[PDB]
Amino acid sequence: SSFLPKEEVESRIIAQVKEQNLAAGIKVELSSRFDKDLGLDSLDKVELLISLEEDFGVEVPDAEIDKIHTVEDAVNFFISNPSS
Amino acid sequence: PKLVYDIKYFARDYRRNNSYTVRSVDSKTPFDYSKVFGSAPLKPADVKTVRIPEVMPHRG
Amino acid sequence: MKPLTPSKVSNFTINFGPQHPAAHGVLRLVLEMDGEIIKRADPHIGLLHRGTEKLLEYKTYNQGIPYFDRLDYVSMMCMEHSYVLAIEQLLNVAVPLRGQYIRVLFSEITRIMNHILAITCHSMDVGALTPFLWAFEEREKLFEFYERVSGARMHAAYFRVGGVAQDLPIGLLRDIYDWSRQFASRVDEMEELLTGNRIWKERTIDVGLVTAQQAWDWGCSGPILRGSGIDWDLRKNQPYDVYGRMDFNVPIAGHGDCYDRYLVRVQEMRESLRIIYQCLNEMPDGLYKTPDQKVSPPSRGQMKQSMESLIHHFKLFSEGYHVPAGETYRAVEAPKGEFGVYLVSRGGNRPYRCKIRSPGYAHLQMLDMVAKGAMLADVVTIIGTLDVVFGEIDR
Amino acid sequence: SYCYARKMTDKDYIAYDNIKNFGDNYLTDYIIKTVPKYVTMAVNGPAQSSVLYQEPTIYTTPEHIYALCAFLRDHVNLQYKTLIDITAVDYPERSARFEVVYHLLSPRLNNRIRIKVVVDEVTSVPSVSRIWNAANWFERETWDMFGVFFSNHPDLRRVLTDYGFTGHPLRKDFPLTGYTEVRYDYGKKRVISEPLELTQEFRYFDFSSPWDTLSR
Amino acid sequence: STLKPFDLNANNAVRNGPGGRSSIGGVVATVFGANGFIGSYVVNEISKRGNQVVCPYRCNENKVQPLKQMGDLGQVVLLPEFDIHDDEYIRRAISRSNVVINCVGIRQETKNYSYKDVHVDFPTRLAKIVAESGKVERFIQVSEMGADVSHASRRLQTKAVGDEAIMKYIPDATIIRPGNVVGIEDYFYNNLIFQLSYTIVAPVINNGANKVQPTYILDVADAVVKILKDKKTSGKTYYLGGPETLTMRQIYDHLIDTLRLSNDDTVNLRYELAKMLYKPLDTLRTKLPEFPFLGFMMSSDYAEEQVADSVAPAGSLGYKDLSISPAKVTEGLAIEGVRFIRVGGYD
Amino acid sequence: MTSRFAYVTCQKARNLYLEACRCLPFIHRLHKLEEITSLKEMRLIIKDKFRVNSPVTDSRVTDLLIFKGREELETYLFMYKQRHHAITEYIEPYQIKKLLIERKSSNSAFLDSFYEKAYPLVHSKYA
Amino acid sequence: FKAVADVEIDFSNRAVLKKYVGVDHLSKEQGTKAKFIVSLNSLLEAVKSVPETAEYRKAIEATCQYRLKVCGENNSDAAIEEVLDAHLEELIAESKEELRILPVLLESKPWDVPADYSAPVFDYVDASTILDKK
Amino acid sequence: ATAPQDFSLAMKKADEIYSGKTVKAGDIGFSAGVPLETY
Ligand SMILES: NC(=O)C1=CN([C@@H]2O[C@H](COP(=O)(O)OP(=O)(O)OC[C@H]3O[C@@H](n4cnc5c(N)ncnc54)[C@H](OP(=O)(O)O)[C@@H]3O)[C@@H](O)[C@H]2O)C=CC1
Ligand SMILES: CCCCCCCCCCCC(=O)SCCNC(=O)CCNC(=O)[C@H](O)C(C)(C)COP(=O)(O)O
Repeated sequence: SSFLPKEEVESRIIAQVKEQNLAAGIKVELSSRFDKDLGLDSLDKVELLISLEEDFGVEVPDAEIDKIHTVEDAVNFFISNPSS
Repeated sequence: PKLVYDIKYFARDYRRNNSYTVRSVDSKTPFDYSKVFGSAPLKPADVKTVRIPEVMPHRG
Repeated sequence: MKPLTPSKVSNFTINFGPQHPAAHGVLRLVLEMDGEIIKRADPHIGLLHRGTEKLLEYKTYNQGIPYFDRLDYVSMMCMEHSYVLAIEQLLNVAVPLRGQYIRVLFSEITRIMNHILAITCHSMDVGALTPFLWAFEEREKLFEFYERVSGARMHAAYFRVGGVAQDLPIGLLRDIYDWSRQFASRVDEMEELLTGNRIWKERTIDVGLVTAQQAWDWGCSGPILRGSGIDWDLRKNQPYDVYGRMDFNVPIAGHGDCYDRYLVRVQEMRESLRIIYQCLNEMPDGLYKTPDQKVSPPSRGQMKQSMESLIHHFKLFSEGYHVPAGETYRAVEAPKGEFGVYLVSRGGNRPYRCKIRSPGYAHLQMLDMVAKGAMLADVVTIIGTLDVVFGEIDR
Repeated sequence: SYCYARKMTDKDYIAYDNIKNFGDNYLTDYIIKTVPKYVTMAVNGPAQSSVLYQEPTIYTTPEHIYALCAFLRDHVNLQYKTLIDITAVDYPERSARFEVVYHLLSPRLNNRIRIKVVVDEVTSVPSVSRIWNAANWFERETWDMFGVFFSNHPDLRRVLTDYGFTGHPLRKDFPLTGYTEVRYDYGKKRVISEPLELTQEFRYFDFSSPWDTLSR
Repeated sequence: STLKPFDLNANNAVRNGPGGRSSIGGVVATVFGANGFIGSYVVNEISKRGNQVVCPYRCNENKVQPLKQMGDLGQVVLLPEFDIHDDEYIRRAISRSNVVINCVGIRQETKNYSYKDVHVDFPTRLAKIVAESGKVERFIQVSEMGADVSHASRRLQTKAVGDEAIMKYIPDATIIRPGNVVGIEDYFYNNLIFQLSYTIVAPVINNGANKVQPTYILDVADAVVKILKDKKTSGKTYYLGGPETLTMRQIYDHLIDTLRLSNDDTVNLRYELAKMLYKPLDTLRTKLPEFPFLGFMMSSDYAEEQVADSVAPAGSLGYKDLSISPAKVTEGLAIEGVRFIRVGGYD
Repeated sequence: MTSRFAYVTCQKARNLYLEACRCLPFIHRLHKLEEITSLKEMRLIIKDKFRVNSPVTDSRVTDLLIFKGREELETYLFMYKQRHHAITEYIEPYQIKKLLIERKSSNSAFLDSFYEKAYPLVHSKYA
Repeated sequence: FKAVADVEIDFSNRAVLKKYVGVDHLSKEQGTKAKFIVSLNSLLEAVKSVPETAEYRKAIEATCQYRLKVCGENNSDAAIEEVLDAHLEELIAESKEELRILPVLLESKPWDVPADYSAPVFDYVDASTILDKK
Repeated sequence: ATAPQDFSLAMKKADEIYSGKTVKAGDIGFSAGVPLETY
């Protein structure tokens, strides 16, 4: 179901994740909860999702925002969606 | 003017002589509809009117 | 299996800014229009909000009268009248008959100037400029009466708690009576030029239609009520001065359109002339302000000759009178509608809360309902009939 | 109901005797007995209509305000077709600071009634716009000046204060001069807002007398 | 952030208030050339903080109208009749002043005043008058970056001679040397725009090789404030260049880009030709009054100063010593004025 | 119509922030702010505006704060406020803060305020 | 009142009056006596939903009975207008306006109160009454 | 000390009938909308 290469989208999303003040230093990879591993706040999570909105020209449902929790979940969501 | 040589404000003091009484009203006692509609006219002849007050109160 | 029917969309969210041929003051009006027809009108006010209500709370009762003069620069006397009536009700002060007559007289005079300005500025907004200049000479004649009684042509501050500031100068009643002998002819001259004019008829008929139910629902008062068929006048239904003695007839129209309200305003001018004539003939002699010197200042010779009068003068011009704790709402039939003051007193020398009820606030709220389906040109006429003053709307 | 002009001549009367009596002395008792749940207390005092008469003031709670207003407008005997104004008064000494005041007119009864709902900063008052269309702007003004939220209002926005104003000016804790001031800057060719500075400070003159008794 | 005092003697006594318009700052300033482009912003900065500014001006009520709004009541003093040759008036102007800023300069010559008068004679006489007083504590002179004694252009040479005279008479004076100043009322971008749009051809001296360091007006005004807030700055010359160094060709290209001109209207008017076309026209200027038709650009002095690199010397004082980060003049608010004209979505 | 096979708001502020972020491009285009500021740059300011009100925990006060913030957004969205308002109140201070260079003061916080003014509670202008 | 129309019309016709003052806006129906009787009887039928021993219901019953009486002795429709101080059209609209709020009153049921309900009433005594005499 | 027996009677009675809902300390200050440095 991967519309575009898994390596490219993961590299791009982690590149945008690095841009946030924290969420860096020793652990920027997969299996990292936004609020339980990276110290991100909920508003910071929403802003990062909007930055991915700018990067990948595709919208995210708000209920999906309630569902997304991890770096894996965001890349899976963006690869799944055909507009990508 | 009868106030030149006869000065007594307490007799003519209306500002500080107002008071408020207290009552308690209950739903158990029925309202008197006889007062409201017994005095109401039933025909044009029985109509009574309240005239407009010509002047507001003045001391004179 | 029956086809559905789609509809159309409205755009052109214009901004109609402060515009000189309109009701005086600054109006910012955002209008959403489907083509040339208005679908929503949202008046933006607060451009002349000077914080009047809160300033009153920091001043004594006598120090706050000029606020009411400046709330409505067109009709000063009627605006200060409600404030002084409310303070009188809380103070339980009785006004002498001469002062009551003077208040009624000057209220009718300011009513006439208000109606002159309303009608002629409305005609100017339509585009006729001759009645406007023909009217300023009359309005000057009336401003000279103001400058005679108070020394200020506009912000007299003549009405005071318990009576009037000074007595009528000698010779004033003759001049007012002469102005009255010629006023009817001047009004007839204006009425011929306006009434019966085909362009004026076409511009004003069936514009701004209001029904009696709509007027009561939106809280309108005065000419708006009387142009729709409502026989309601505060001067008659709820008299507040020697207005009860006065003999005059309510003008009534039924359509509710702009033309009906113009006719009502002209007839109101005539009725005010009749009331002025009655006041002139029946003007009593005696005190013009209340005899009580614990609420009104003593006369200057009296303060300069008596110790008690000097004490009262000092304590009235420094501290002011203390108004007993209570609340009251007193309304007057202002030329623009019903103007009321909700005064809350806690027993001090300053008002705790002085809410001002604007007659034009409800009319501007009614603007959207009235100005539905109209054109860009109709907005000026609709605003003219409401006759809104934005210093009066924005306290 | 609606005071449609009926009598062409000799309508000199202020109103009929019975209509005056029912509203001069039976009005408060009639309201309390007819709709007891809505009313908590009633005050008869100096008249709004005139100096000589007396009109009721009813205190009700925020939950019952909509039903009380609907009853007042459409009851056959009491037809308060008009909402004169809506107002709030700030009483910082009380836990429930704000008293939202409703002023009504009955053209048929030639009478005025005053309705008060006592709330605090957090609680909200249901909007009565469906009962009287005039309420919309009055409730918007009350929200702007005092900060009282009105529930189910069609669009609750500030009216009088400047754009971007966050404080509520008529609250007794708000400074008379405010917190900010407006000036044009030459460097930045814009009109800007700055913290307040006063060339001459407001002079409060304390005139209260120890011997006065009217102050409550 | 903590407000820093104006380092003037006995300021601590007089100063009081938050530092705003209605506050009291212990600075009384005589800004010569107040109605000018540079002077108006300096007056705004000094008066904004509650200080009193004396503005001597040659009679022109409409030109000095913006200065009236700058300060509170009695803070901006406008003296009606200013003459550079009148000593008594200069003494009266600086009577109460403890800081004097000189922004008086002429871009072009006329019959009444030459470069040698305004840029040399006035600084020396004013320097003597300030020196004899003693009350004046700070002196600031504004000059160009390219001003040098060994300069072909007469304007930039006379300016350097006047600066040396000022340094001789007042040793503790500070010589502010900004680059081409960008602003709404500037003579840099406005003249370039007028050249590109209402002129038949835009002559560019050589190919635009000459390098320049333009700076924003707010940056120079803040640098003046930082000079006055530090006494250690006295006796030093500050080269207030911009953050980025650009050749004239880059600036012309970027103006063409921002304005979305159809194509390039600039032409190559190489040197040794402007030196022949404008050489008689300088003598024409010296015998005729000020005329809007021809000025500044159409002079040999402008060509001579546009064949050299007006850049800050490597070892030099600048914005970093004053702890100011200059804003870029090709982006942001600085470029809004030219941006409003056309951006290709506009008209 | 049935078979056994047939059948087998703590974050209100987050929603308000999502509304603001989604409406940001519209106010950028409406207020001609493309060149002056970027979408990311405003998204950064909006978070601080939200964070100033963090201490509150009561639901009703939170509701009032959210309603007021929605009003603040609606002013810009409906063109009640103007371009210069957006420049003055959000974009300019953020750009000033980025452009600010300051010397790390060796004096503690008390010493600096003591040198500055007698009453620290009074504000300072043009610091 | 005074008509503001220069045209001369007869106001004793009792229909030209209604056309002039705009009663037709309130209701397009003529508003005869029988319509008033029907409206009052329909209000009486409607108020049956309110419990029998409810003060509101007693009030509506008393008012409807009073107006049915006033209809009784007065055979002229204008006489009813004079006694009730209203046009027949607005008298008819009155009962419908009463009908609109019955649903809102049946949702909250204001008449339900405990048998110890007590509403304190404060009354104002004027100083003019005591000072002049007692 | 006895009683005012005036409008203050209804004032006190309105006081005792009504009450305010409890909120955490300082929460209302945020609702006020004034500068936070005021507190
Ligand atoms: N591009 C720039 O703006 C730069 C400017 N500078 C230097 O700063 C100084 C001024 O900058 P700018 O303000 O742009 O120049 P302006 O010409 O804009 O300001 C000149 C001021 O000097 C006054 N002035 C000129 N000649 C006389 C005179 N003979 N007698 C009295 N007053 C006089 C003018 O008054 P009036 O209006 O009556 O003539 C005007 O107020 C100049 O020396 C300039 O070289 C430094 C770097 C770059
Ligand atoms: C140009 C246009 C700009 C528009 C500007 C608009 C600015 C609006 C400012 C309004 C601020 C508010 O609403 S403040 C909303 C009420 N404040 C609260 O604190 C309630 C609960 N707070 C929290 O949970 C955390 O502090 C939090 C960090 C919010 C985590 O958000 P989440 O609840 O998801 O977890």
